[PDB]
Amino acid sequence: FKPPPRPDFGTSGRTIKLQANFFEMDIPKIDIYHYELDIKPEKCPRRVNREIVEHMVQHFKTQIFGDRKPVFDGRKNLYTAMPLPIGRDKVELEVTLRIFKVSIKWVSCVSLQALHDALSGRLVPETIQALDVVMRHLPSMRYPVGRSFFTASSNPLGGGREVWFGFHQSVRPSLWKMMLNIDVSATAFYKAQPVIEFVCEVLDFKSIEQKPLTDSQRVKFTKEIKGLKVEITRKYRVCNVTRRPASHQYPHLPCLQTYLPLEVCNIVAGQRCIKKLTDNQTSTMIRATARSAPDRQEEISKLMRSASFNTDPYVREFGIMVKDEMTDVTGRVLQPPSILYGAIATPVQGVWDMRNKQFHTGIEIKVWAIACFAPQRQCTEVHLKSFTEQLRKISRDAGMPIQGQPCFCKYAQGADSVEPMFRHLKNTYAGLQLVVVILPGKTPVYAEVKRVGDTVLGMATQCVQMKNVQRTTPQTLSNLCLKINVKLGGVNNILLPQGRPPVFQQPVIFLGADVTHPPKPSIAAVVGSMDAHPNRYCATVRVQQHRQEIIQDLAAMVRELLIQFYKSTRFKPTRIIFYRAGVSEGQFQQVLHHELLAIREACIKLEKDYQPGITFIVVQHHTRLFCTDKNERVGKSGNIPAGTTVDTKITHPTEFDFYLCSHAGIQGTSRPSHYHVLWDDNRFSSDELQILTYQLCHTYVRCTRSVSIPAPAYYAHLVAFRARYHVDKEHDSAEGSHTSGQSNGRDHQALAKAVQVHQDTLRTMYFA
RNA sequence: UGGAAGACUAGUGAUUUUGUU
RNA sequence: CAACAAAAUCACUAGUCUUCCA
Ligand SMILES: [Mg+2]
Repeated sequence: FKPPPRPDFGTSGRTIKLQANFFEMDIPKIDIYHYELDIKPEKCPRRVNREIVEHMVQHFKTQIFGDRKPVFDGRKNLYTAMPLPIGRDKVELEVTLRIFKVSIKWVSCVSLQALHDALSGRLVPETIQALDVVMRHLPSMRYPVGRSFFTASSNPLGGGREVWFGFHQSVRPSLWKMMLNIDVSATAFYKAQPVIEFVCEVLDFKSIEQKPLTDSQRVKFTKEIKGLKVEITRKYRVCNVTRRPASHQYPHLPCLQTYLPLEVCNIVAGQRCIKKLTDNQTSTMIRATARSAPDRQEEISKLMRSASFNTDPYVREFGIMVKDEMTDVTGRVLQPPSILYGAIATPVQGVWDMRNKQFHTGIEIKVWAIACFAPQRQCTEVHLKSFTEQLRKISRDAGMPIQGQPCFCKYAQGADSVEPMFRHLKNTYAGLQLVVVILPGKTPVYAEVKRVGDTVLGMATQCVQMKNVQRTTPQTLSNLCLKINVKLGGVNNILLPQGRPPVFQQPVIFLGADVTHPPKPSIAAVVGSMDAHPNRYCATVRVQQHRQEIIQDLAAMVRELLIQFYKSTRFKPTRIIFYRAGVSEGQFQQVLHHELLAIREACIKLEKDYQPGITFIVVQHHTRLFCTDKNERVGKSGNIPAGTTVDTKITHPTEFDFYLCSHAGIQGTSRPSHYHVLWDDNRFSSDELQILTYQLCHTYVRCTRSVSIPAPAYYAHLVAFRARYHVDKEHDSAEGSHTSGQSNGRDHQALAKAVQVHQDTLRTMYFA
């Protein structure tokens, strides 16, 4: 039903001063008059319409507009701080800049007093849209493309191109009052200048002084220059650039198309590079624009102050004022869970290592095989011997002792060759635990391998690149053994028992789920814990409707996971925690209605009188956050430290939600995960639930580092990814076609039974 | 397919306005 | 008050490039 109110703002963790790129407000309570306008010819651009409106205000200033500074959305909506005399008869005018006709009609008055009332009641709308239209009308003229301010910055990229900068804007509500926000997002420009400069810089001869050019020198300038307007050093447009020079079509060089020389013509300035560029030009701007988090905060702080909207009367007509400094917040660092190995590790900065640490319950690998598909000359038997030696060494060091040589090794080619050999393997060796596979590149047979590995034969198929075999390193094989161990039913590590909050002091199951869509089936996966720590997650998966977000068959999946938990522990979980990734903000009211009830239904199916406490959470932008203290800047990227939580001055004013930056920022500016708590029967405090959501980011087995979202969610994502790798035989066959519309039901049932993982594989974390 | 993460291109959904019902 | 089409914003999802990790 209704999502719960915020129980409290929390107290646990460190204290850090933090800065969000939002901006404070003044928001006067005046009523802005809003009118509707019709402009002919309607096909003209919005910027041309705004220019026509300005020209009409200037031309008809005597009796119609006066000194007013109206703001126009571009097509229909116009706004003013004072009423116009046009109310409410037919008003039409003409403008000549190239001749246009316009009309004006008054609409209504958007009251900011209603905005103030909604800010402290009526739990807020025409008001926000009108404010968004008003707040960036004039600056958008400085950008026709875009609706944001620009700076007239110079920086030659290549082939006659340059870079000019500008930042995009937004306005969102928050506690007390609204908040404007700015984020730097720039573009690129094709250079405009005299054609002599094009011959010098772009053609790049020995000097200005040449001849009918070859392909490369021509394409350096002739191909790039197409698309720009030109004038006399007479407005014209470039429609073609000919390989044949002006003499055959400095006329002896390649010319532009009517034709123009290269000595008395200047390209028109102010034209942004509209066209999408070649692959080589994608990194030409990153050569001079690769920047980190401080090189976004500093740039925003410089440019917003350089704009200085408060100083100009032309935007102070409405009286709206925005503070220069960006928003200040207080953040808290959640403590990390100590990870216990069969050795206690602290996830320091969201990273820990397997140095002198072994798995909690290792698996003794006795009978194991290798199925190589790389070329024999490129991957010889000595390479396989070296890979075997390093794999055995790393597995021995990790508490998963691989014993002796592999019992089987054969070279093979073709995708269909995996199925017989593996069958023969399980026919010729009993107790075959591990089945290593070697594949070069993105070959399709990998999918076939997993289609033999998990679905039908039930063997722990592990795959590795040819380059990794040729270039084995300790880290690669360590991370590979980390998933080989859980593929064989082992347990890598467990959360420390005493370091967990009271939610863990009773039997509890931590469900998680995710859904992935095609680039036909939409795969929804649900994972559930199987022990009290937990580390071992059983997985269920269902193909469902195209692009559907709702997990249609969640009740049966939760029933299966609860049955497995009861059989594994002979106890019923008194609490249920259900994470849910992949949900859009517009669907929460539906999701909270549906999936929660289904979970309850599963409990009703497990036992008549069974009633645990369910917690329903959803995990998810432009809401960048940066440090304020110089000492708190971490690493090369300078991102906020891992585990920081923010739940004040930028989040929802009433509902329970919080931003959490669980993962460390390798590059750029990290996007914190926004956890919106949609339901809480257990009535967790902010501290306990935030600590739980942060600690479940460290039960992830595929690597020893903190992940962005909790392990129950990304495990469902991995299960869906593996199920995608698991049966579309229309593409596999030479041809595929049938009566679509009903036969896709047959394909759906086929996918359902194909993704039904084998029993030997069902009881272990194959999805690693 | 050793693992994690942030820049561009494209699909689904929620909302304000406009046109139709 | 709801659906379809257009503009804008927002959130997810997918692809192409790109950075780091013993
Ligand atoms: Mg996902």
